[PDB]
Amino acid sequence: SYELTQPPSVSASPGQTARITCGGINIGSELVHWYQQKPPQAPVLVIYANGERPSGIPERFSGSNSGNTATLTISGVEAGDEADYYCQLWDISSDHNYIFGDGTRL
Amino acid sequence: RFHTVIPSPQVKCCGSLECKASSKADYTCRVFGGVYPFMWGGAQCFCDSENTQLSEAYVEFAPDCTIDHAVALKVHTAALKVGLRIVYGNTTAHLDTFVNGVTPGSSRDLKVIAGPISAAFSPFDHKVVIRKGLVYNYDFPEYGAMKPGAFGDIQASSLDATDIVARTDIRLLKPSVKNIHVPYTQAVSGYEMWK
Amino acid sequence: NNSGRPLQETAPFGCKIEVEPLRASNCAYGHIPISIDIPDAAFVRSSESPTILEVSCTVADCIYSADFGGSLTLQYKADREGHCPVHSHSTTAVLKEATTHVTAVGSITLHFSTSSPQANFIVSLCGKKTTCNAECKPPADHIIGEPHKVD
Amino acid sequence: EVQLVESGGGLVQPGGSLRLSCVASGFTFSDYRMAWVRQATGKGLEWVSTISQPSGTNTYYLDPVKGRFTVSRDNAKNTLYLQMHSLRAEDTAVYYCARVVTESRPPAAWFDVWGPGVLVTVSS
Amino acid sequence: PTVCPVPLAHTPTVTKWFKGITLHLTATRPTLLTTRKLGLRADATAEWITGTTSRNFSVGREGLEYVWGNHEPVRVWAQ
Amino acid sequence: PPGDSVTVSITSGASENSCTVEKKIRRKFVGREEYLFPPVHGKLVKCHVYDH
Amino acid sequence: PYLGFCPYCRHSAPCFSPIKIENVWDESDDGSIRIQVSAQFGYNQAGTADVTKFRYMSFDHDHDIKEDSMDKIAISTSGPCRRLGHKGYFLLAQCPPGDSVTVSITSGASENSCTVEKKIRRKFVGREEYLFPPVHGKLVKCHVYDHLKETSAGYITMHRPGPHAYKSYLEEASGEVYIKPPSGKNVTYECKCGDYSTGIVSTRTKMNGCTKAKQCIAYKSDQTKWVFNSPDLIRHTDHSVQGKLHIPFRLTPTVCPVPLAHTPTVTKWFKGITLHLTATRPTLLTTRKLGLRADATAEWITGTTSRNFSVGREGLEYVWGNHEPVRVWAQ
Amino acid sequence: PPGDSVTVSITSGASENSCTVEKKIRRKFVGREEYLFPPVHGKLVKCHVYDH
Repeated sequence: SYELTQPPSVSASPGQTARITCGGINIGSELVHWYQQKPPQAPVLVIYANGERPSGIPERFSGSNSGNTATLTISGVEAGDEADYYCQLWDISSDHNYIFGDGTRL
Repeated sequence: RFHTVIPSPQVKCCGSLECKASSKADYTCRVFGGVYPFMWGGAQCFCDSENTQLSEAYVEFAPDCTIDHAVALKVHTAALKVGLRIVYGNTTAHLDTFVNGVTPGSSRDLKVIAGPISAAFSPFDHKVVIRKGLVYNYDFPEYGAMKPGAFGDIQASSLDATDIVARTDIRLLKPSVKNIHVPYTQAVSGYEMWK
Repeated sequence: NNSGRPLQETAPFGCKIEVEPLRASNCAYGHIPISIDIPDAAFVRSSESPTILEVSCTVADCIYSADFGGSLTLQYKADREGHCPVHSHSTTAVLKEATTHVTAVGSITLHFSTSSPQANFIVSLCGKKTTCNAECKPPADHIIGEPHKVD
Repeated sequence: EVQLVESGGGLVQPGGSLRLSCVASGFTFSDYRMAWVRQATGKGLEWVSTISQPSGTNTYYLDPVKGRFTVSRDNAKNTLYLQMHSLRAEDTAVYYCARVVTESRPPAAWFDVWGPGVLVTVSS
Repeated sequence: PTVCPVPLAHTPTVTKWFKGITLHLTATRPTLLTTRKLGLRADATAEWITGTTSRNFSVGREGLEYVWGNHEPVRVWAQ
Repeated sequence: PPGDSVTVSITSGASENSCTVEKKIRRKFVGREEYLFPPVHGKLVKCHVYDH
Repeated sequence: PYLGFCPYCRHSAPCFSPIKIENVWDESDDGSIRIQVSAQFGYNQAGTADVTKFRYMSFDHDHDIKEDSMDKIAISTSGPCRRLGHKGYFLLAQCPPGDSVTVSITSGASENSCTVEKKIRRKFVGREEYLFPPVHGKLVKCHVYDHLKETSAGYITMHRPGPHAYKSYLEEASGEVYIKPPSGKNVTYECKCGDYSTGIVSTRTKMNGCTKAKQCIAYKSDQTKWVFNSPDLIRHTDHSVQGKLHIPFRLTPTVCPVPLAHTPTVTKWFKGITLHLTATRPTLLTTRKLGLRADATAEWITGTTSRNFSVGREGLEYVWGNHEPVRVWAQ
Repeated sequence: PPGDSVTVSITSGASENSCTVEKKIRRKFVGREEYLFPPVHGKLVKCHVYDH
């Protein structure tokens, strides 16, 4: 069973780039998906499969995955980016379970 | 001469794939239905029918264009400058001056004004091409007006420039044999034909 | 070595030479006189055919091309609902439709192909005839992959 | 428009039962896998169950909710369902019905469409 | 007897003028173009081509037919 | 490969007995396009080849 | 060290071999040619640099990487090609003109060869054709591949390996599907027999509801490699650029020797010259008036001959092969 | 065989030392008819060849 850890919070004023990290053993061998949520609204997918995005996501959002770390990189932060973000993957060798990360706040 | 990169194919073998738009040079891509490709095991799919495939291709500069490449130039009024050796009385002088009737050449006590030329001339046509030190008075197409199979089919602001623009008249064909592959046909490198 | 070109790409009139048996296929030339003994059961008496009380024709934008490059509209008042057949009485104009469902009142749009700059001809619906007149422009398109349906 | 609307939530005693529903519109309900996902107040997202397509033959559940919660589907009325038995206090949460978009290779599934969610409370 | 694979030549680019066409052609290898009028005279022409080029062919109202390599016969009719 | 003559040679060690006879063989193709090799993608047209 | 779908294997037909040539370059002025294949040359199993041996893709179901030596690789177009260097995917060799190129690994009787068409011509530099750069001649600016194996003509992007399915992984018995991974290996399986269902199994594993092996697929979870973006392989969904390796043997500038043609014999008449010429090989004569018209003429010559060229009072210029320009003025 | 250069190679194991020099050697015949090989039957005409 894979465990996902993200920093509980990340602080960034508008203008620069913000990196949020998902930690878990050997997660570079799997495909990560980052979901963005504003409570109480439902989460929205922003990254899937480590490298691509649904339609409508601005060009600033990007994702990467390698070894023991996946990373969501958000260039040019703004006020609207202040939200919560969940790392997620689908580990199927553990009976098709969908593991989410603890979450990070911008 | 352009290098035709044909990316690795993609199959969604009982879903659907559609045509996305990229910014690559002469980017071409298309969708096939039932194909059922084989790679080494004799089958690479489940749901053999309704087996959509995305086929794609585009072009870049060759890795060897760093040496063998032509550059396109628009020439203007030809400025003529002359190196000159004189002797007067006992003393001589060397000096380099423009021919316009305006620019003076000077040697440290002497002034001279030269020009304009009696009969203007320029052996360079307005449109010229340079390759490895060799000049041609070739009417190359304007930037953005790439024509397949003609000189300047591939254009860019510089060799390292990422704004590679092309219309090579590439078209990708439907796969026939059971083995996975991408068939396509492409027009000859107009750079090579001009060469 | 010196057999030359076989007739598969040299036969005039563009008709394919098929072997076993030797023959030339789909070979367009001249004309064929035909006479047909149509059965009378196919016919229907004029009384049950929906007789049309009046019609007028309006030629839409028409162009004399090999294809059905023109359109027209017939506005009609009839007495009942049926399936009148429509025919062009022009040798230089051919309709895209043979018969249409007709109501007591309304208008029907139709298509046609012509070879004349002037479409100034007659059309008959359930027998009753009407002339209409318009100028067909030069074919804006220049080459097409289907033959001229009109001489 | 693609839309998912949940209904049937509310208050229930521990050990009770409930039938949560999710009506679907704007797409082919039979063509996609569906899932129920859960979020407790102040907590992250935790997956509850998935039901396959088109007949939903194979169904998967989270470990504590096996044997008590059962997910079902009806393609005629385009409706997903989750029946809960023997409810427990920490079942209190907002439940969302979400589509599952899965790709054959590499096996990878994600949620593209989420319903607004509805709140079930389990308290005495 | 059996079946053998044969290549697909370049698809011409037709440039049309009044009662005539200009076919732009590319064939790195020898490729056979055969044309024939569809009237009382075939006026059949055959030619093996290499390189890239262009051919001007008059097209009458009766029409014209051409085969470019192994490709299927293509027929046209002028106005 | 093509050539102007055909040669058959039996090599019993250094005893390399070879017989050569003239015969002009050329690269012959089928269809309306010349090619070295049967293309991976192509129309399957009627040809006649020796049975292995 | 993957395998590509070579169009011409040993016997006659296309097949999937480690030695597929994917592209070929011949722009070097000496006739040297750069080739690229799917094998990794100069490398052992783990990839450690060692010229004497190379790794490449195997013909088995566990489909590991196996190795061989430099002696066993040969290349040929018309006659045998002599290797000049090798790094990873890329080769450089000099060899005579031909219509196609072929690379062959000869593991004893197992001689596996891949051939691809490429019209390679004897190319020279300068204004005189020649078989051989002469011992004595002008040193003219030329551009030739650098034999230094640590150079870089550019870079190439590779990605994570794509699907690699097997039916030896699958097993059919009593109309039923099982997966038999190699010992101690977690193999990812996926099937659809009605419902679509996935998983990873590390041992002999049954599946239910399945009667045909064509409906299921299995493949080892391999991300321990990087594969070039080849068209002969179905790809990974995450096809991000996961690396960049150099293109050794950069096309560097240098100087090359070119021959000195015959020194002509000029025979002159009133406002015109008659130049007597010898050139055993194709030699380029270029002449031009120096007036308001150039009237430039060019000709490639073999044998001996004589050319009558009118010369005006204004004058004339000519270049005979690589010799220096010569300028004259009539009276 | 006909060629554009001539090469002599000495092969002391892997030590293969070869020297090549350009010389255009063309297939040459005698008489008034081109032929690849001396015919088994034909006229006996005066010729000059290197004595073995």
